[PDB]
Amino acid sequence: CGIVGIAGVMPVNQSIYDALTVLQHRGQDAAGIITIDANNCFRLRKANGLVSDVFEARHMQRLQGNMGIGHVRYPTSSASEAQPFYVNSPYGITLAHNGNLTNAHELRKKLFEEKRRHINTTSDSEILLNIFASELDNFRHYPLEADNIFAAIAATNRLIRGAYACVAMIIGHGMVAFRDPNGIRPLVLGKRDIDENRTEYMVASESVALDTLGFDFLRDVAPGEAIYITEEGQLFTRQCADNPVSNPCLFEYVYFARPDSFIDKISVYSARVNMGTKLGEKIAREWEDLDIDVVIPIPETSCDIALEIARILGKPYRQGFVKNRYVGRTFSVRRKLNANRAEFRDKNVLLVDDSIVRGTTSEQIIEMAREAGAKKVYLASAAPEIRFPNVYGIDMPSATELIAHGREVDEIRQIIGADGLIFQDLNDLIDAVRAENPDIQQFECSVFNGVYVTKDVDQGYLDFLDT
Amino acid sequence: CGIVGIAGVMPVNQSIYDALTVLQHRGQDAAGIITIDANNCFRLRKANGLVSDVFEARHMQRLQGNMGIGHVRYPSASEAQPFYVNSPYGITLAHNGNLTNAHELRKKLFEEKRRHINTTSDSEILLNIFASELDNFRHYPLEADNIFAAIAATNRLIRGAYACVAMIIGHGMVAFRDPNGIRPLVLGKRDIDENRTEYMVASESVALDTLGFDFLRDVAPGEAIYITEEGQLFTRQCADNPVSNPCLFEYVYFARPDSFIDKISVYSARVNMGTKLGEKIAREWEDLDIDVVIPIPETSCDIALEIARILGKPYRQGFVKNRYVGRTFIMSVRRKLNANRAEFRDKNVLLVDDSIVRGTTSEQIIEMAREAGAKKVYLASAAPEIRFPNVYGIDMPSATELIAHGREVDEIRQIIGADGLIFQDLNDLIDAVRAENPDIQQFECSVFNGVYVTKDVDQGYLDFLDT
Amino acid sequence: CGIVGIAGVMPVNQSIYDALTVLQHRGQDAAGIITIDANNCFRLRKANGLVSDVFEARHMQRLQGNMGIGHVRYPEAQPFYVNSPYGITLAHNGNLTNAHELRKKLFEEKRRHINTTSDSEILLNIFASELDNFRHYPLEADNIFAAIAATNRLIRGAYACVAMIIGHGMVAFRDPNGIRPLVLGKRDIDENRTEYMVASESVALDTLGFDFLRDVAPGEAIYITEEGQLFTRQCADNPVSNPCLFEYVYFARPDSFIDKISVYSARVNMGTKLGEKIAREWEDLDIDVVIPIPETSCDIALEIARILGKPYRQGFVKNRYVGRTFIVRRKLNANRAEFRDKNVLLVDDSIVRGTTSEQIIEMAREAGAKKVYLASAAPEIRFPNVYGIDMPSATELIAHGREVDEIRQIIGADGLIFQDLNDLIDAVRAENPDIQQFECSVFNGVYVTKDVDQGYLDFLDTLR
Amino acid sequence: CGIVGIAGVMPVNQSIYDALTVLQHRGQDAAGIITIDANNCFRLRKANGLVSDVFEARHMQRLQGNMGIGHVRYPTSSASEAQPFYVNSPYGITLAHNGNLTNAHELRKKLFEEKRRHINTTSDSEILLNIFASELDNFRHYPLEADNIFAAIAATNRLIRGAYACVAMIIGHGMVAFRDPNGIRPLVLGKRDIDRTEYMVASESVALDTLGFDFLRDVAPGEAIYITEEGQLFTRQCADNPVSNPCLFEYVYFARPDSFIDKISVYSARVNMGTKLGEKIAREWEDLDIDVVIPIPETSCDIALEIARILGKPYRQGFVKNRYVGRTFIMKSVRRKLNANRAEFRDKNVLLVDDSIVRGTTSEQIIEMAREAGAKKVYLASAAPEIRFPNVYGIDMPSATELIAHGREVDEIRQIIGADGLIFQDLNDLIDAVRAENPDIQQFECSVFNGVYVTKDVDQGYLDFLDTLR
Ligand SMILES: CN[C@@H]1CN2[C@@H](Cc3ccc(OC)cc3)[C@@H](O)[C@H]3C[C@@]2(CC[C@@H]3OP(=O)(O)O)C1
Ligand SMILES: CN[C@@H]1CN2[C@@H](Cc3ccc(OC)cc3)[C@@H](O)[C@H]3C[C@@]2(CC[C@@H]3OP(=O)(O)O)C1
Ligand SMILES: CN[C@@H]1CN2[C@@H](Cc3ccc(OC)cc3)[C@@H](O)[C@H]3C[C@@]2(CC[C@@H]3OP(=O)(O)O)C1
Ligand SMILES: CN[C@@H]1CN2[C@@H](Cc3ccc(OC)cc3)[C@@H](O)[C@H]3C[C@@]2(CC[C@@H]3OP(=O)(O)O)C1
Repeated sequence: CGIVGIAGVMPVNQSIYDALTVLQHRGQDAAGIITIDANNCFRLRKANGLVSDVFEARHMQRLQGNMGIGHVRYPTSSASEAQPFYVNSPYGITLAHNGNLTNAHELRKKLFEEKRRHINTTSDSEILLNIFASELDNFRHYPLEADNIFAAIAATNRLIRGAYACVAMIIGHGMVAFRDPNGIRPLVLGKRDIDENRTEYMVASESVALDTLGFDFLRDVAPGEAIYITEEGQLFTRQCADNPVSNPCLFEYVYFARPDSFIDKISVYSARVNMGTKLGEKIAREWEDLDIDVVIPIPETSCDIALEIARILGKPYRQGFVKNRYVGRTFSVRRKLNANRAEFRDKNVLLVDDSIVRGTTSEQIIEMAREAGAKKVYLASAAPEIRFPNVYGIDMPSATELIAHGREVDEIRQIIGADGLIFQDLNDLIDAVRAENPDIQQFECSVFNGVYVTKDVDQGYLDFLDT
Repeated sequence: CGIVGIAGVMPVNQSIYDALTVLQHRGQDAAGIITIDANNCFRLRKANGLVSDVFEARHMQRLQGNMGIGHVRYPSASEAQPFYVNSPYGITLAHNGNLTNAHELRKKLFEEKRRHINTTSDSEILLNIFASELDNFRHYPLEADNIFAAIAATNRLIRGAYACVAMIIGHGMVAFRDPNGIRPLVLGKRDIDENRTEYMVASESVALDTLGFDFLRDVAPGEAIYITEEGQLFTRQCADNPVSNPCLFEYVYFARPDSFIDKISVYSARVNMGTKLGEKIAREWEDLDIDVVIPIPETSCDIALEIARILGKPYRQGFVKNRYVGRTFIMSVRRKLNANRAEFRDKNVLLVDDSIVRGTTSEQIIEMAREAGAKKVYLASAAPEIRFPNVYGIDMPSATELIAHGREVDEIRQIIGADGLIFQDLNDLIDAVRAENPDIQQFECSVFNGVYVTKDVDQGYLDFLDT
Repeated sequence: CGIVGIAGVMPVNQSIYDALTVLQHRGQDAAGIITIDANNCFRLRKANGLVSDVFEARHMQRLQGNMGIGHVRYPEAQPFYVNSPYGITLAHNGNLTNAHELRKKLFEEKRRHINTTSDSEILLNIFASELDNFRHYPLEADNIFAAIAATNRLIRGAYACVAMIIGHGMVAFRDPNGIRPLVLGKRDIDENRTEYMVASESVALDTLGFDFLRDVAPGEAIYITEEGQLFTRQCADNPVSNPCLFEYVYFARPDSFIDKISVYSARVNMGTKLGEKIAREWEDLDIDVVIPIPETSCDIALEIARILGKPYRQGFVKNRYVGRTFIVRRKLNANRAEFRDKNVLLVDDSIVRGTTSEQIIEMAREAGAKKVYLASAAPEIRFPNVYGIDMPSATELIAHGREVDEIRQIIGADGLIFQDLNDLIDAVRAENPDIQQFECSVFNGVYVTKDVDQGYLDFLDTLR
Repeated sequence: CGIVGIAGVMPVNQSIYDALTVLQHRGQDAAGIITIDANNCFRLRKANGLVSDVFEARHMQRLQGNMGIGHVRYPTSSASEAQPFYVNSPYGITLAHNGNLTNAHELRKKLFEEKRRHINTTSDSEILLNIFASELDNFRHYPLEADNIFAAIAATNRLIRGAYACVAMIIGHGMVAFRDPNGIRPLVLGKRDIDRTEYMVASESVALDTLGFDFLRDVAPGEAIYITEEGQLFTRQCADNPVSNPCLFEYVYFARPDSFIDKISVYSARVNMGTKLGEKIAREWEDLDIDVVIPIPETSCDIALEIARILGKPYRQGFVKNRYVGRTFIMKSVRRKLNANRAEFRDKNVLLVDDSIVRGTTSEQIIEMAREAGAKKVYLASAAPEIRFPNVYGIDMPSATELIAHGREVDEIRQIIGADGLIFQDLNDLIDAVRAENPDIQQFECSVFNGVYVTKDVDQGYLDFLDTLR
């Protein structure tokens, strides 16, 4: 998913709309925008579909105010309620959330038993809003001070487990934003000076959101850190986690994040290029005695990666596939992709793709290369084998739907009908990313090695999540 | 506005939809339905427009549950009912009427409970006052006595008129009525089979008939109803000094004729209105010559028929109301009514309308009769002069827009351009209605005499309302 | 179905919209409007649904022009149009009984394709085909009337039409039997500018402030040029006035004047006739109250109560709002105080399938009524209508093949009585005795158009 | 715009939907499909918006038949102003068109004055449909023979002027398709053998690929195609002096890279464009020092890669295209479609490569985006030559009064867009770049560059215009 919040001095409805559009790649199932008008009342608009579908003219006019947050959903269901969520007591709080709680079932029971707070959905973003809400509910003075809010967030970080990048608003106070104690989910802080007296603030899941609005990049929101921006335009920061550490989602760099984004001081584009350098060198070694004629990227994530791989192997780079800018319904990847036949005929081709989950896409893309007249079809995956399920925001097939589960490269290869299959090495992937910011010692790579940094996941929770 | 709530053992989504459709006359501006599904979670759908527009197939599929409440609003671009709060327990409420101390109540909710009110609707205020009272208990689940206690404390807090219906998660449906019994609310039951019994409440009895529910009785003034999730019915008075002062205007116009409010058939009442207006015309207009009595559809159709009987004159359909009415694009009573030319030609006509508020409609209708070739046009209002604003759930123009305000009958006659004008006496009206149930000794007729039963209506508020 | 055409000096999009609303009772299935702008082009908007739902603000801005026509269809929509010759659009209320023959001729003789099943597109093309035979420009009034006269010789059945021709003006005509209603109205702005309009009922004329001129005579045609000139002419051989009798019974508006016959006054007379018959044939009948079934039979049952000397009371209340059902009680509600322990006389305007009556009678007993009797304002309906009236098949008609008692027994009534055909006729004829013979095929099975009987004769030849 | 026509033995609604989608790049303003059902009747669905928006499930179920045509239109009112159009007489004819008629006015008059046929829209597609119809109206037999139809198209070609690639259907006959005498607008023919042979035609070969049709050839300039309801194929030359003058801008920008237009791979052509441009920069920009070559997504991506290869400089993605753009609500910057990767500009002499310059608006903003990103000197290379003239052969572009390269020389344009350096592709180099993939193409349609219009009526009307000045 993708979130965004703006504490401005002027109407921010169009701004959030534009910000979400550059973040539309993080979720396309639903979208939402909530603002605070001149009467300290929430204006909400949220539904299913793309941002351009959800927000029509009449909706934007209703979304008055200089402060507001937005959210775009990556499914998990789809027919369920979308974010941001809202509660009237205390004060009136709204919250958008990117990530996943691992003890949501435990928290839902506490909120009812200990607070008589009802949770109407299966979204753990509503659970998060209420956990944060019940803690704010313990104060009885007004207005709240920054320390009360930071105390509430600190108390929330003790109760909840998992990964979360959050942004929220409180009526008559301002905007808050915080990151989990592991820095798994991305979150950046921005700034924009209108004049010497007025400065706007915004947070977003990616820096591209900051860029497209003309917001000056400040920095990443630190792990376990919380931001608070009063409606007077004042910035308060505070460490609200006990033992914070930078374990950024590695797969953000591999695929999900935008290439022109900078996450934890790491250029997504550069790191992604470095992935090609690693994978290219590995291919030069492991496939030394194989004859390859051309490197053909599977658009669009693997384009710059495949280019570097070609640079290493000294082979030519060629646009063998074309992705259609638009796609239609069927009231079958050959509707997204089309093979430039002249680039496959009587050639040994190396296809480069970002990853392999189920193996369905890969099998078909290989068929297309052969139907185009390719002698041999070799495939390379920019990311290592994906054998374990993510529980930090990335939703994926059950561990059994994964083709790499209980299988090895040669078996996975034979199923997808490739002459050769080669995965990126997890350590090479780490080095490729670490090269841009060595301060980062360990990433979050559960989908690869099955090691969860939160330390609270068993087969029991995994079995549960399936149902 | 119109309200409905059904506590049954079957999908009530369709039954509430049908219930609101027979109540659609009570409000066309907005509609809402909320239910409690098998997982004890609220399913909500509410928007602007008519019931037929608001609820499409996909919405009905969502509204699962064996218990729910409905609402149809009479005004406008604001948020509609029913409203919902997730804490405590999870409550929802639909309300018909008005709170005269809503501003006071909104302050208390904020300063004392930190509960934010996001809407100008006092139905959200009434929802939060109630929720805040249920908040004082610390056990679970609640007993019938606790719910009744909270409703009692509510009545001691809120002023004005109100008929409500609500749902508390894991408890059941509750419904109550203001101490003065101003706003309509009836209780009904249906025996599906010997083992289980369904219950429902609604604004008028026609909703009970439509669904096939047996009419039990009117909800007593200040009384509260509580149907558990197990179908157990609880009843208890929650006001200190209950009185039956039903809205007189429900009888004059707003309620359907086949409805029985407080043991009074609206139809039988409106006949008696014609009986006493005809008798009044017989004496005070004895010398005048009229050739025919013509009703202005459709409330006065049976009233004018009675007036015709008493006068011994012919009753003829002179006006026809267009069953379909369209828009007037920005790119007037004639688009709703049409004169049967033959019925007016060379005749002294007596027009019978249900009321006179602004006086605009009356003027145009008289002019239509003139264009239709009428020598003289006399207008008889089935209701007394309207001089004072209603603060109990009836939307009307400011006291200044009322033509009968600060004027006398003949002054009104000249402006609307009639040769003769006569109103029914307020005491004739009361007798006409009381003759169906002599038990009721007093009515809510502040729009006629300016006597406010709650007594808590002072100047300033009356002048504040014009905002 | 209902049609309207306006030839004015000012924008008519709103006017046609308002006219269609008061005619909305003639069709709720679909609606369409087409106008001609200053560039002499057709602006069209048509789709399924009510008039209020079909035309939104964005459509009305497209419907520019001082002339145009509208249509509401009783369950592709109208109007249709063709580009050659000149550009012709047409809306039609009625039905063609030789549509298959006409469709065959248009293809073999003129190479004109028909893409829909609507005989409005057929009628439009027959008319357009005739206009194609002229090569001079502009066409004159005589040319157009000849084209309409030629059409009347080819087509068969009942029809009230309104049409427009690019760069010429509006035309409207009526079938040789005057079965489907069509009226003409005017409206003076100044002495040199006069607007004209035509419609299915006079209520459309009244609602717009147009002066009623006269019924369009059977077989007659109307023509209004762009310059606002009126031409009339008889375009049929041996025209006759055989207006639809059922228009007066139900379909038409009570405040409409069809062929100089007030629909309202007509429906009163029917009650007078039906009330007098009950006094004679049901002299032993013991009823406590006369109850109408909303909304057509209200002023009929009122008259029936007068003739019987019994009281009249609103026993049923129809819901003003339609309610969809997902995957009669919905529209009618019984005032259970007017039935309780009473012998009631229910008055409905007609019985077709017998479904509505049966359930309504059950609703009467449910309300505690002792005996439920049923009077029908219209005679037994035993035959199909092929003249532009949507009714279920003859196989679904309950009165067909069954007698009065058997009918009464299927709907479960203690008493069933029908209006007599001749009594009904006199009721309507009393308003305008110049009308000798009505079109009432649904009742007696007599079809006035001569084309229909020969069709039977050729049907018999196939049975050999 | 884009067109497609399928003549098969199975339902073609989905097939045309899939075809229009891969041609969606040729026009996004409106779309329309029309088929002939079992009853030999026309089923039509057309309205404004993308293909995916115009065609919902309820519209797809009504589009029954085994033969039909589709259309996508670029931005021009009503839904009846979209294609295809349709006339009920004679026979029943529908037609979809990609191009532009240079004598639409005189054709509107002849149709009215001579045939009494009314034109209701501003689309000359409706004009083209009525011209072809009135010619078919001269015959008095049935059914028409393939020879009769071809004769009608021939007479049509002698009447109309301009550029066009059409596909049409005639009730009870089959699918017709033809191309203008100059072969300006593209059109390709394909087949599919299910056991019976299906046939389709489309603007680009990619439509054939995505549906699994085998590629046969380009429809020849002035040639016509006729496919009957029974699946018989006819071809005929209906132009008197047919010549191949393919639209040069198809290869530059508008055509899909994986399409083969007139035996020329669009992708190979653009690579060659990068070659010719890179070589020109190495010649005329000896001294100037750059640190990186940055393409402006997405057309110039592979072109910039080649230019960088030639220049021996690095290729880096300085700009990223927003794949989702939204509405800007009243109550238009290029930042909505483009974002800068700040790290790739900072303290560098960048060479930007855009496919073209029309108004100079986009270029100016993109140059500033580079400047604020940290770039020292920003150079701009255009894959296409100066655009100095309006296109009247079916290409949609701003009014000729907005063309920055008109009456202005390169250095004037450079300081208006605020570039440190500006360079255009030479038309001769560009022509050699495309003609290298198919030397038998001698002359292109590049009127937007040289102001040379291959159709004589244009140059003739120009002199008639000059006469009005006196
Ligand atoms: C060109 N880029 C595409 C996007 N790719 C991935 C992206 C992805 C999303 C979530 C995730 O979390 C675990 C991991 C990866 C998948 O959507 C698809 C397709 C594709 C590659 C492998 C998969 O196809 P599959 O192998 O399951 O059939 C190609
Ligand atoms: C045919 N029935 C209509 C309903 N009537 C009333 C109904 C009404 C609403 C609120 C109320 O509380 C004060 C009292 C009455 C008004 O809607 C209209 C029209 C009408 C009568 C007098 C008024 O017209 P106005 O005098 O303001 O121009 C006719
Ligand atoms: C009071 N409003 C309705 C008037 N009625 C008629 C009107 C009608 C329609 C078509 C027609 O063509 C021959 C003749 C008459 C029918 O719509 C329905 C319902 C109704 C009564 C008898 C019929 O129901 P049915 O007998 O088929 O069950 C009630
Ligand atoms: C990166 N892809 C776009 C392709 N471009 C062209 C495409 C084009 C359209 C019509 C035409 O008439 C023959 C020639 C070319 C123009 O749309 C725009 C924008 C752009 C580049 C130069 C122009 O910008 P302008 O200077 O007009 O503002 C960027």
